[PDB]
Amino acid sequence: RVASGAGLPTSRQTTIMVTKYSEKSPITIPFELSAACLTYLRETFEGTI
Amino acid sequence: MDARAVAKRPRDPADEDNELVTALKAKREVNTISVRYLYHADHQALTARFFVPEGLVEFEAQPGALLIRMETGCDSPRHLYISLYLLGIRASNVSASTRCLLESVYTASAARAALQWLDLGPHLLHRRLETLGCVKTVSLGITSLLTCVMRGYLYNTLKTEVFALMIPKDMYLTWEETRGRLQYVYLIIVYDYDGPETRPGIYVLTSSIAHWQTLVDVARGKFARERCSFVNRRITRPRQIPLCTGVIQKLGWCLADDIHTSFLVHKELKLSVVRLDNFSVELGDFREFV
Amino acid sequence: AMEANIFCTFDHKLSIADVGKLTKLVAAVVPIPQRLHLIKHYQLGLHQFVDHTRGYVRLRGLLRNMTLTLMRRVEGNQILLHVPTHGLLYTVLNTGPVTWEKGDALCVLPPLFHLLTLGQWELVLPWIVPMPLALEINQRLLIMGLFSLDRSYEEVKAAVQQLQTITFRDATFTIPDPVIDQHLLIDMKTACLSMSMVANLASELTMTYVRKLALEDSSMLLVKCQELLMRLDRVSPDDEIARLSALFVMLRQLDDLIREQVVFTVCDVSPDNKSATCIFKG
Repeated sequence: RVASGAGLPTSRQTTIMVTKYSEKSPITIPFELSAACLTYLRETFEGTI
Repeated sequence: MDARAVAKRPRDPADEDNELVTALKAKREVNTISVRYLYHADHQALTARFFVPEGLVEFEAQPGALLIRMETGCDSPRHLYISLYLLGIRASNVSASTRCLLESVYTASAARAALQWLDLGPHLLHRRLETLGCVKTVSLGITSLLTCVMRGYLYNTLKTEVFALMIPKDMYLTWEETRGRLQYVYLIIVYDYDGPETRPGIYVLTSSIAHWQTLVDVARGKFARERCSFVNRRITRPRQIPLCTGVIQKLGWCLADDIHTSFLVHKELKLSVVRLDNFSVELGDFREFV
Repeated sequence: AMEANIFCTFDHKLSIADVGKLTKLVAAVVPIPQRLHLIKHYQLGLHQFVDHTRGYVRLRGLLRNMTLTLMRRVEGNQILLHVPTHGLLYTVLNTGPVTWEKGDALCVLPPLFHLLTLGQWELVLPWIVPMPLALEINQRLLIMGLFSLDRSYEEVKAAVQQLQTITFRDATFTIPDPVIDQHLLIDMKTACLSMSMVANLASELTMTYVRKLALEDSSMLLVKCQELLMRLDRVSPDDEIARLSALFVMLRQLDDLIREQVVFTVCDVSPDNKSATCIFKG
């Protein structure tokens, strides 16, 4: 606040309170797997080059 | 609880440190504000600020005058603040020379606006006005600022000047030459029940009587012409209902050894006044008497 | 340096929201039946006084002699009432239905229009009101009680409709009716009966007594009085003793309405008009 001369109205005790918040914005980029790649990764077949 | 606390002497309410001092010294800082003796701490004059226009602040730069408020029925000003000197036009007791004098000083818009507001409704003045007390300060801009005193004495800050209440001589009224040691002062408004001249009689009574029954009993016997005028207007104009032939209220008390004479000066227009030096304000409401 | 603070305990479990409700009523007025030190809430306000068959005037006669305390602080399981003394100055909330200004004289009134509530308890606080509206309410309620017996006619319903509302600065407010189900409460019945009795005895005995006094008339005032009474008017002495004592006892049963002592006078109100500063007066 700030002082003024006599004859002018003044400014009293003043406080202000604000409150921000939080948005929720998830993402999802789901990838596929071709089923041949999944059935050839996690199991072992015969020993050919 | 124990015997030492009730056996201790009472704590000096002034010589103990202030709340700001016991807040500072416990944390040991410094500020540019000098603190260690607060002003107005040993005060009992219960003040109240008041805003007034320029038209009602004449005869008020000199301190001590009755700041009697009124109300108008129009909704934009709910109240206004008449001085006692400005009420002298509607006072029938004010002489014509004094009235012609004090009409030559209140020639702004607000004073005559209040004068038009006073004599317009279907009521008398005792349900139109309301007493507050005495003014001691003035800021004096264009819109001024007054600090009345509801209860207590009339003193400047730091107690170095006991302010005094003046009343004009045409409203002063004493009733015995042997004035008492302590005396009180009341605000009498009587009504002469003439048709056109229903302008009331204003009086500031200074008597030693403090009782109320023995005051109105000796007040009936000093306005018997106006009492008979009330009965006369009651009988010659029936089916009109007047009320409150006179009204009194307690304004305060003085010491009776310093009620003296003086004269106000305002733009070199002097006016002889009755001056009350060590005035106190102890208000009472508008009681009536028939 | 503690002051006079009446400790007012409670007798009920309160939530935190209950105390958050109650902490809004700090600078308000509370009537107390006796200047005690420790008190419950059953003797705190007006709901201990409210009778089903007794009304406004009998509440007001039990309102002239109450210590009008304040509420200085509220804390865990107790309230700190603050008795005011005549001379000091205190903050009073604008809990009345009608606003105030700067310079008015304020007094107490029962709440005509409708806070904490329990199963048997409802915390109720009295109206604080300026003096001209108080006198207007008195003279409204006595006349509205006087229109009780002749209520059946079609004009007087519009007349009591006109009398039912009052007007202050921007307060177009109306009151409840004293008569319920076309018969007056015994409170207002006594209040109107006292007025009718003092009028009917004044119109009967004053002529005889003024013509008795007229031989000792030593003023120019009583003769105009008896001339007025003569212009209006166109047994064993124990009956006279009984009639004069009846006159004075019906006057004595009336002084709850004839006046009101000024209690508070405002000095400065708060901006937005929810509290004010008032010097207490007896």
